[PDB]
Amino acid sequence: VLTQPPSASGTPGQTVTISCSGSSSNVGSHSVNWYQHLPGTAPKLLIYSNHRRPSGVPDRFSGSKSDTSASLAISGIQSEDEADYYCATWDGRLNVLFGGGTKLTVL
Amino acid sequence: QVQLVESGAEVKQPGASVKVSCKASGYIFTSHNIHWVRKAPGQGLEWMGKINPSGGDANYAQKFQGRVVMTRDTSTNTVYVQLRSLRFEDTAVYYCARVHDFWSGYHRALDIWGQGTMVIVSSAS
Amino acid sequence: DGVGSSSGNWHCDSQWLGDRVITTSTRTWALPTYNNHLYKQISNSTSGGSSNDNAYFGYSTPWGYFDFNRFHCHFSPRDWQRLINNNWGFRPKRLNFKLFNIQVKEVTDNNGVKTIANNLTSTVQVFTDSDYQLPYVLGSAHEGCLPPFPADVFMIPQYGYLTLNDGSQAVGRSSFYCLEYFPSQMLRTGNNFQFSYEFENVPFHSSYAHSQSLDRYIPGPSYRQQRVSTTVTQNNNSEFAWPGASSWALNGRNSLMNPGPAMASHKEGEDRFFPLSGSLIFGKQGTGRDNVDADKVMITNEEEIKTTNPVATESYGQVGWVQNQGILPGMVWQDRDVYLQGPIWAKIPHTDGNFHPSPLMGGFGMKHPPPQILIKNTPVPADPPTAFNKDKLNSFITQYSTGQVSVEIEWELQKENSKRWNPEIQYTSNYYKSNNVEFAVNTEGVYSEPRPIGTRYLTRNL
Amino acid sequence: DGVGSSSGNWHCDSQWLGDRVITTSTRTWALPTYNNHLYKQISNSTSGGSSNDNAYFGYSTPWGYFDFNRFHCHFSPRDWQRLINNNWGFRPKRLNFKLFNIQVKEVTDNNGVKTIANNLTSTVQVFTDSDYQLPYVLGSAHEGCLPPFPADVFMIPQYGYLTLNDGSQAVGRSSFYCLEYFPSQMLRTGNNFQFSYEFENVPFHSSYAHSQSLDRYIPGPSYRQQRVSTTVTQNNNSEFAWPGASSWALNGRNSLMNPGPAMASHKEGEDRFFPLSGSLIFGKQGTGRDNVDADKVMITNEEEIKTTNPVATESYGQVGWVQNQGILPGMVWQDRDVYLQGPIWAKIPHTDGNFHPSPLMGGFGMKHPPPQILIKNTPVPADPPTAFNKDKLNSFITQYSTGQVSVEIEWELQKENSKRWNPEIQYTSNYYKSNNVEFAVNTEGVYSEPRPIGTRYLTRNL
Amino acid sequence: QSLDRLMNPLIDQYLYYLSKTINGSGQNQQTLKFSVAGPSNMAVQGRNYIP
Repeated sequence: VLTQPPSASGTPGQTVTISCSGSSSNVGSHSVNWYQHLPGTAPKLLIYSNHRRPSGVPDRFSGSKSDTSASLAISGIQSEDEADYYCATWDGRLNVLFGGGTKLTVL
Repeated sequence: QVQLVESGAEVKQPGASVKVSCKASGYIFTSHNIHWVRKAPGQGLEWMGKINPSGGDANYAQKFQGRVVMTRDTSTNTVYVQLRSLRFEDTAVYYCARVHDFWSGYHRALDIWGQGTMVIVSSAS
Repeated sequence: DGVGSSSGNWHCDSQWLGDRVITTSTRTWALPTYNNHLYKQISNSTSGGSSNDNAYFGYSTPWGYFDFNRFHCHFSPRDWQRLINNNWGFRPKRLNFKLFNIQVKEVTDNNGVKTIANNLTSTVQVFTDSDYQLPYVLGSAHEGCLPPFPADVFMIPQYGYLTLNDGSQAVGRSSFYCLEYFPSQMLRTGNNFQFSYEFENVPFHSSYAHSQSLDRYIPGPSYRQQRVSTTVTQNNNSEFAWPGASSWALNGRNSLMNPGPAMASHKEGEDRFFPLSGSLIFGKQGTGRDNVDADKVMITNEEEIKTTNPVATESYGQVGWVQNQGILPGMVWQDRDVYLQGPIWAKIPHTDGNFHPSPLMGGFGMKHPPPQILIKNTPVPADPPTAFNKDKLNSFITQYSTGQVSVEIEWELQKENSKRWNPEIQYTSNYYKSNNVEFAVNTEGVYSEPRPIGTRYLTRNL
Repeated sequence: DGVGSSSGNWHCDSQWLGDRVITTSTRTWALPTYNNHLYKQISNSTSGGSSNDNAYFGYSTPWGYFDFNRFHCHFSPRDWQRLINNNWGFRPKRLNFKLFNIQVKEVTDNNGVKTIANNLTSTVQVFTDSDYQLPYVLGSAHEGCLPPFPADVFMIPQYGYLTLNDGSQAVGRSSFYCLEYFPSQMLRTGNNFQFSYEFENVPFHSSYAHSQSLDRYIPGPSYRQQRVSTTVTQNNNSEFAWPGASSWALNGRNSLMNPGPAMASHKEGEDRFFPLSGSLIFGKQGTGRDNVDADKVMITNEEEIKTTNPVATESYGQVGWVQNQGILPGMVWQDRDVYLQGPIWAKIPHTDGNFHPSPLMGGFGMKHPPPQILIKNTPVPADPPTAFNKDKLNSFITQYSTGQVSVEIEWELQKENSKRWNPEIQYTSNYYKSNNVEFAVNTEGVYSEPRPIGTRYLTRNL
Repeated sequence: QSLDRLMNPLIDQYLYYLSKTINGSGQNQQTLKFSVAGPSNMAVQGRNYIP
């Protein structure tokens, strides 16, 4: 299971680089994906693969993955954007491994 | 449009088992796997394992290898997870998501999630 | 013959008879059931424009195929060491392929526990395209090879292929090859499968380094690359990885020139400069899929070909400078070295013309290379309703099937006649003590090759 | 032979030899248990339709049956191109059919689960009617063909048959066949079943469109058809769908004229009109069953015969107009055109007399067309109670059985001899780009056919 | 088919191609990063033949 920061700061008009880290077998051989989750509602798939964003997702969200550590950095933030984020990955048997809750604070 | 529908909530006292239902509406439903992610309060997402739609055989998770049981049905086009031994610890909002490959063999991600499900487990009537 | 009596025996051996060799190899393979038994169209449109040069269209069939195309599937690192030191040149002659002990399984899950169970009767389909009618995908150096270490049970890659497109949309001159359309033998738990093939005459691979420099007839052709210094500070502080590409363009679509015409990696004495796309770059065991550090990877270098072939980061000559030179009369040049991890044959395309077909990554260019061998599980449907339905059956039993594979390839050798008085250069391991013997499993059972191994050691006079 | 040794091998190929062709095809199949192992009786009432037109009587039996009667089963859309462009006509000669690799699965149903396990000893019955004793259903153009795309896995259709009726009640002449009274072969998991056939000599099918109109003798027979326009503003705003259609009548029950003797679709140059019941209207892929609207159905047209056969929306002439015309001496006509999705044969009913027996929907009419092949699972009875009861056992083990099926037909051709100077019309793909390849699988994985294909392209002098 | 696309779309190569020469925007950011040429990116795969 992956280890990522649990609490991440934010301020309007600022990017936030969200780190995720994992072992070579769990994340090195597998592309991480990022899911944005808002409490009381179903999760959204922001980034699928290292650098790709699905048609639904906005231009500002991006992704930067490197060997073990795989990050995420989002642009032009709002408190309307502020919610909980996750680091998802696939092992050899393709079990899905979620890193942990990282939720922002916009102020 | 591709959609996944959990049923309504139940309230079941510890030791009770509760199955959950996921209706896959708008797609083939046998070509894509269905993953069950759980969120217990103040805890990260947690993966209860996947079922292989057409296959009928499931791959569970290390923690849930014992208690969780997964069953499906093509006719009603729905899939079921059955959590046999409910506990106070097992209080969560249950999700069914599907793997979606975005029309490429190489990529795998959970594109469609259901609206939601919440299980309130507590002995108190 | 029957269910209980084995369908074959395990041969992994190498037998050195005179000027020729027989190298056999046998591994275990598990083949899952891909794409739920469903051929499907693949293309990346992630944007309405998508990517200029990364857009593609094709299909992705369920059949798996066998890639033995790499040298280290046939050679034990010793037999390689024995091969490079004592020989000038070699080449394949015949290949024998035997596929036996099929074992089919049935994954049934009941009451929360999934239990595998032999399905005796279910069958496995296999065939060899011997007319080269299917797209030939073994030439692109894909992973999925037979494993280097006999004790490694491996998994079989999926076969899918690409076709013509404009943007992410196909065009009528595309074609859709059904693989079900060929005749293919079916196998149950008792059967085996075997076939043989004769390699078309190819010039020897020349394994040697000219000992006599060309200028002491003009050196061969050169297509310049950018130069990267492994020590980072030497490199310019800019994102020049893609902008400074050496890229041939076709139909508006760019392709980086990898590896390009065979050229010496670097000038005499400067070993820290590699050409950007110039070299094959192999990853060490456990190297990550993306953005792995410079030292997670091994970098092949062609120092031996420098005497005849021009250096890859310096211009060819002066007439102003001349960056890219074609073929003049009276050139000589050397090939690109073949490595233990690197491919063996890569199929020549079929055109009206070609020049010096020896493929740019190395190996033996062959109009008719060893066929592909395609395989899938006979789909076994789950209980169909009693009420007749017009639509095809969309629900199948989960299944996969495993077993053994052997291959035996006869290589013909060319002995060293040299009159050299002083000793040759041989490739030998170092005596210096270390935590783990090179080319053998560490304490977790991980067989890891510490270095590439080139084939150019002995020398000749130019 | 035995459990572990595969009985027969997957054959799917086309072999183009001189003047004759061989198209082999294979498919995979699952056979449920129909009608719970019971011959049953069915009327309109059990179905519920109260009309007299739709009244019927008859039985519906466990036995399944194979249907390859459709062109798209044997020919792959490549061939059916290469087959039509290059040839002035054809006909079948020999059909060979095999069936191998039987497997029997016994579904088990628990409180919440049903696990599939092999019942090795269980058997499957099969036979073919070579004396044409049973009723023959293949002549109604039913659903349940082998699928066109080989990787599909098709469910076998049930076998039932209509007999004579008055209302929903029979008459004493109405007869009831019990298939078990026919000798059949019993196949456990190791046995196979194969036979051969010989097509009785028929006229070649005529694939060509007369370049030269008849009036440049007399045209052939005609039976008018109400003209319906794909421009739905032009059509009269009235419910003429049933009342308008011409209908041949028998025994007091009006049956729609479908399609009727071959006639041209529409006057030259008007492509938007079509006979209301005159032309076959194939369903596009993805089309539902009921009340569909226009674009979900492909509509054939007979235009190539507009030279000889009179327009089906026009009167044959005047004498006052003539709406129907029988055969005069010295007439000439051409039959309806076989399509890639259309039928291949039908059975000339057994009579004392008939005229020009070649069927209407197209294909080769025969008085000994290829036999049907019926199949069922020999029922395994569930455990009886320890003390006798005269009753028949009403409880069985729930099974289905799966396997392979393969069929090899030999088509014969007639070359194109024409001295015409300028080039022909040829059928071809449309190079222009599209989101999908016609006649190939999309991203979803479902195989679709965009368009029908006629067999009339080359031209002959009249 | 076409000469650049002879590759197999489902399976990564075992060859690595340099993908980054710098870490990010800044000073003294020179770095080397290698990656697998794979169906995700098909423009850079090492290919046998050239037009």
